[PDB]
Amino acid sequence: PRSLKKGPFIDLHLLKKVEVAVEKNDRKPIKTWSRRSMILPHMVGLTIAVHNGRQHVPVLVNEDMVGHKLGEFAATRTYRGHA
Amino acid sequence: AGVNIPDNKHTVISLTYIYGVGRTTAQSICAATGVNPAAKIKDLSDEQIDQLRNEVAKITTEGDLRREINMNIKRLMDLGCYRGLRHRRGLPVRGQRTKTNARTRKGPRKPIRK
Amino acid sequence: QIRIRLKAFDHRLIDQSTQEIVETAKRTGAQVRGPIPLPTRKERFTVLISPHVNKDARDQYEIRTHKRVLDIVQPTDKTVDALMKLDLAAGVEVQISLG
Amino acid sequence: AKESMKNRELKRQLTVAKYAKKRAELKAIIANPNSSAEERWNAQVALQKQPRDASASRLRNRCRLTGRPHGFYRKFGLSRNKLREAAMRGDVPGLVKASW
Amino acid sequence: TQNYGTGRRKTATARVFLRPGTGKISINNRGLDQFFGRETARMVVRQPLELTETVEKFDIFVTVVGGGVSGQAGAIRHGITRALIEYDETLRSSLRKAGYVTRDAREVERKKVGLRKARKRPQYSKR
Amino acid sequence: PRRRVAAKREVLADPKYGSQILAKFMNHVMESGKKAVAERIVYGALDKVKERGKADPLETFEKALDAIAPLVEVKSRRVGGATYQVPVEVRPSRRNALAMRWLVDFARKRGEKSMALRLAGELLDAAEGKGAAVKKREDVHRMAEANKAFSH
RNA sequence: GGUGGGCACUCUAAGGAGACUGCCGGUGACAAACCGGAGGAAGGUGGGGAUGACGUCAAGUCAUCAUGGCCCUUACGGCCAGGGCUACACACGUGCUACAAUGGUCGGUACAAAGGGUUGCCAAGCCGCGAGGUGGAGCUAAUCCCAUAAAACCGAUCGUAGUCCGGAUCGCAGUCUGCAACUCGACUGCGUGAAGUCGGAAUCGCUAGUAAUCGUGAAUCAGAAUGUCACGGUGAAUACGUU
Ligand SMILES: [Mg+2]
Ligand SMILES: [Mg+2]
Ligand SMILES: [Mg+2]
Ligand SMILES: [Mg+2]
Ligand SMILES: [Mg+2]
Ligand SMILES: [Mg+2]
Ligand SMILES: [Mg+2]
Ligand SMILES: [Mg+2]
Ligand SMILES: [Mg+2]
Repeated sequence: PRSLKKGPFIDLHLLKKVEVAVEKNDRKPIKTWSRRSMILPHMVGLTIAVHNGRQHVPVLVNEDMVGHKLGEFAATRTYRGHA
Repeated sequence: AGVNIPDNKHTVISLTYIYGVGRTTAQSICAATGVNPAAKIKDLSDEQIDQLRNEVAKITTEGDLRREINMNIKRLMDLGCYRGLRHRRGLPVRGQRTKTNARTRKGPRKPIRK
Repeated sequence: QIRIRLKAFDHRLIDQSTQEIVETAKRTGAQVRGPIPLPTRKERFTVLISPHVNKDARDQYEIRTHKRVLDIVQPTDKTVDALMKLDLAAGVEVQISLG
Repeated sequence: AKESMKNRELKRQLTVAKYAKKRAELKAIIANPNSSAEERWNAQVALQKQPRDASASRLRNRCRLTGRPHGFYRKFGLSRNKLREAAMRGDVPGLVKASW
Repeated sequence: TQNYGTGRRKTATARVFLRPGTGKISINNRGLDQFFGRETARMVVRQPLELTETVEKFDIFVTVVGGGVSGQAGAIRHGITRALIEYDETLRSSLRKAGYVTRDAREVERKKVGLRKARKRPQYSKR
Repeated sequence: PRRRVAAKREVLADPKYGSQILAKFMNHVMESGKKAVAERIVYGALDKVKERGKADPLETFEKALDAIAPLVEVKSRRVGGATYQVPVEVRPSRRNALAMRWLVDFARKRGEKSMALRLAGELLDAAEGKGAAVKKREDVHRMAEANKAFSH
């Protein structure tokens, strides 16, 4: 895990796109390519479509998984099954 | 006697058994309520066994440990997280090899078709 | 009382330079104590020789650095300072201290 | 070892060398304990907005003659195999085959 | 007075001084027993001295550097043998027959390319 | 080999007892280059033998060795059509090594506290011949006797 | 060796002597040469390394490089962000750790070689269980740092029990570099604690400082070695012989 000298980590464009989304409530999913972003507790309730590699998978965030990275919930390997 | 602690052994050696205390925190408990580590637990007066019970009950052991581990694991599968998703398959979650040599988390060989 | 250090890749040239500086310093009357061979520095390299997969075919190469130390007593004439082109020619490095 | 690969890694070299101090300043700000979150967050934003292709971790040193990434000896500037040619020709000073 | 000797064995070196005295036997400014702890070093060291029945007549002061405990013991043995034969130059044949003057020459063989140790090799599956 | 040029380096490094056979037993019992451990194990077994038997352990060890040294052994031979075993007498030198190897191998697997009393028990057993090593030596001998039809 | 000092010794590195069947006995076609002995530190090309003949396998490499052709020109040429090469019902090769008492822990204690360091090493004190943090000395290095070798010895304990063995897996919280450790790094603290009782057919390495076993360093490199290359400590057994 990241050293505690830097708690959060969000790309600046993502911040300025979601810091707008706090004054006005959740109204539209945010299309995101940054998988390294750390979700802060004060954006709970929004829908974020994270880039899988082909399409953007949308996810909803609540307080339970605040301590996790964005792309952690978006897998990239299919594995439909050997048989 | 805790939860059926063994006798005829050194205090800390038997104190490793309470399922939540190893050897370091076991020695910490032994030195907190000062008793001889080299003394056999059989020759231990009951006037300190109650203090050892207090020390054990301070943090956790057996049942509470089961509860906490299982609740922690349960909030992983439901969340849709990658760690829980792999934890739902028997595959290792830290990121070891899977092309081969993932045996401790797949049990027997279970050969193809037979 | 000055101290002189000599570095070279090849021992023959450093020996020639040490003899030259000893002769120049002694011939003017200034006293000189004998040279000190400092331990050499050997660096080794193991390199693959095939353009493609042959792991056991390898070459070993070595670079050797030789160091010599000199010191003088009773400094009266300093001509070797102006004889730098004489002292060093192509591959010997000379350092001087406590002039 | 294309021409484009050499040109575009020269790009990394140029960009990294051109700043060469602002990274040190921002890392001094961050690493210093008594800096306060007020003077740490602005440094974080400064580091983030600065172009990504100006970092030491973004540089891969290649042969100065062909640009082969693997088989590099930083004692020289040469690749795995041109070292052998130069040594055999006798261009590398002080280098001989060793047995010991 | 005194006599000097040098002994080397397996990258270990030892300087020995043999003087008139009662055999104080100091190893690196320490007693012989206090240096070698529960091993065969003591008697193999004293072997040349006990063979010439002159254990105490010669005080021995040595310094040993490099190698290991067995190598140091061998170096001391060779050095004191040299020091003795620098005093009694009629027992040369005695220590030839004893085999104490000939220096050991075996040294740690180097590692080679394609091998793990000096001579060990990988398994070489035939397929 | 094919030359018969290999030398025979002589090792005799008994520290205090000054015994030759003891030295070869040391070399046999030593494992992974641990000479000191072998010294302590063998000397503990020897001291147990002393504190048990009033006889000096030197001769007890010697008579145990001489009661486990075989005289003939069976060796396979490729006749070119059958699997045959022929009895051959032991070389005078080889029997000592055979006895040492058998003794140490059988002593390694007692299951009691340590090899001190393990080797002590084996030396006492083979002093008069109630040990498993002597039994297996007799079994080898009876192989050789039951295959005497070849002999040669 | 802290200082004066010494050129005694070790040590460092340059130049040199020494081993050439040289001498003796025996054999041998009184040849070549063979078997012992003296002296000798070393005796029979002393030990190790580099050195690979004419050619073979249309062996490998067009992806290190060069190069005769053939191929694309809005792309089979370029730029950027994410993902993969680290996937997983299985099989194979090469290693590491084990299955313990020739050992696991605890306390104090002894001896090596080799090497790297000024876009570097990075000490002292102090703060943290720890990984680590402030701090800045000294060093362009036989001077300062990396950095305290381990196995070994002694004393206490464990008593053969899947165990004071073994450590995978897993849960929680950390530390370091890097813009960024989810896919996908290495280490740290607590806890759980698995398979594993020496392994079939078959199969591998090794002739003396060798096998076995214990530790140390370098390269690549912001970080990432159970791999590669290199250095020492302890230290064996066996060779009747050529079917
Ligand atoms: Mg090109
Ligand atoms: Mg890189
Ligand atoms: Mg060497
Ligand atoms: Mg080794
Ligand atoms: Mg095979
Ligand atoms: Mg072909
Ligand atoms: Mg091909
Ligand atoms: Mg791959
Ligand atoms: Mg051979």
